[PDB]
Amino acid sequence: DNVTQTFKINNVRAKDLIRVVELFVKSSNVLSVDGSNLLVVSAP
Amino acid sequence: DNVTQTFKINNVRAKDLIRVVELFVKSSNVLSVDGSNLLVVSAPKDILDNLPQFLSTVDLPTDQILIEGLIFEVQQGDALDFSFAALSVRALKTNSHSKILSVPRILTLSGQKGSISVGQNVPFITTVERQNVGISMSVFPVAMAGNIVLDITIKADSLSSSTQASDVITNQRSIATTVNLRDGQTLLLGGLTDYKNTSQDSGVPGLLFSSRSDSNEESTLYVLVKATIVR
Amino acid sequence: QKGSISVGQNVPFITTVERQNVGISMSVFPVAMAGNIVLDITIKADSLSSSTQASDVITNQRSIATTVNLRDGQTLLLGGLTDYKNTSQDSGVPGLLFSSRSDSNEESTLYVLVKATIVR
Ligand SMILES: C[C@H](CCC(=O)NCCC[N+](C)(C)CCCS(=O)(=O)[O-])[C@H]1CC[C@H]2[C@@H]3[C@H](O)C[C@@H]4C[C@H](O)CC[C@]4(C)[C@H]3C[C@H](O)[C@]12C
Ligand SMILES: C[C@H](CCC(=O)NCCC[N+](C)(C)CCCS(=O)(=O)[O-])[C@H]1CC[C@H]2[C@@H]3[C@H](O)C[C@@H]4C[C@H](O)CC[C@]4(C)[C@H]3C[C@H](O)[C@]12C
Repeated sequence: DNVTQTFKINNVRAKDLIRVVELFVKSSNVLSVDGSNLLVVSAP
Repeated sequence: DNVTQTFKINNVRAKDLIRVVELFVKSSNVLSVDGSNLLVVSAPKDILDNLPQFLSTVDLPTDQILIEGLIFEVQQGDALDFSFAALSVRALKTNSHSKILSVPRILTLSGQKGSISVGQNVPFITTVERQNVGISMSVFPVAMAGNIVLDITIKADSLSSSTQASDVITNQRSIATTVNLRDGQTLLLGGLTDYKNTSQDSGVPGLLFSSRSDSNEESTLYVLVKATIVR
Repeated sequence: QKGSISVGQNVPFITTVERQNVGISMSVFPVAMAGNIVLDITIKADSLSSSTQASDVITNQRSIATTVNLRDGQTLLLGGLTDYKNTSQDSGVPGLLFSSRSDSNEESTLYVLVKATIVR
């Protein structure tokens, strides 16, 4: 394997897009750094 | 195998970057020495070779936001009691005006909660439970790209002299919402305008009492909010 | 490390009683970085009221609690509240002729500033 990247969320709070992104990566793997609206995801 | 290195965190507290760094190393392995903002991580060397470039995408300079609430209540008002007992003639012409402008302010880092409360702490029977009664504004802003998403509660309360109930009656005024603000914009987070035009008139369709009341209350409350990214 | 300063009065409050500081206090938890300081801060400025309108003692409160980011010798407006009340009243006649008139023009402003300095 899993790489870990950070994604900048621009329009919505990154915290609301955790469950949605938990599905995309499903097969804690998604976290939100609330300060700088970022999603750290670990997945293939 | 595991090497153990220390990494200096420069822009954010090293304690907030523990869960994030726990993922990068996942396959207690990350600890924070809070004094000198350091992260001690234990993981294979390979993993620990790429940690420098992850901490340059997660350890960024956070922005500070200046929320500036604005509460504004104008209350006009009039009246005209007018008896004509038949020859006593009572009258009255009470006017009244009121302008209250309360401007609360609070600076907070993005992604942190901040609150300002100025008023009185009053005990309320429930056994007693104390509770702030005055102007308060709790904020939780998150800056994005600039825009700010802001969860906000503005309460403007006061105590009443009414003894019509078990305990103390409070005069309440509250908004709680989440909005989206630009970097230096004012929004109408809400409001309430009110208008009462009461009118009364007892007459005769030997004494001849013949009163007449009137009233024309008008009130308007606005709650505005201006957020500004400090950087 | 956490540090706090509290100067005021310790007042008992019915809840059974529970004591509680009522005065100026400032609790801090700073972390210096590279210089910058991230500071979790609560400043409370309270006093006792003479009002007996309630079960127990009413306190006059003033508090900020936030987290901010300060440089090595900067002052920030950690917050504040300005207030303005312009009340005006006027009973008249549209044989006695009572004809009162009140007015008022309260204006108030509170500022809370904070200056952190790394000693080394
Ligand atoms: C008398 C003030 C003037 C405010 C002003 O001129 N500008 C805004 C910023 C205020 N500041 C916090 C910077 C100043 C505080 C003084 S301080 O001591 O902080 O320096 C406010 C209070 C009520 C306001 C109106 C109502 O809402 C209705 C309406 C809503 C729209 O949305 C914008 C248009 C409109 C017509 C408003 C215009 C104006 O806005 C008014 C007259
Ligand atoms: C009268 C004092 C003067 C303070 C001063 O001159 N400098 C700051 C440091 C104070 N010290 C702790 C070092 C001295 C204490 C005395 S000691 O006994 O500790 O030595 C303070 C109290 C209210 C202050 C203003 C308001 O906030 C609004 C505004 C905010 C901005 O942000 C900066 C600009 C401005 C216009 C402010 C200027 C100034 O700031 C004022 C007049």
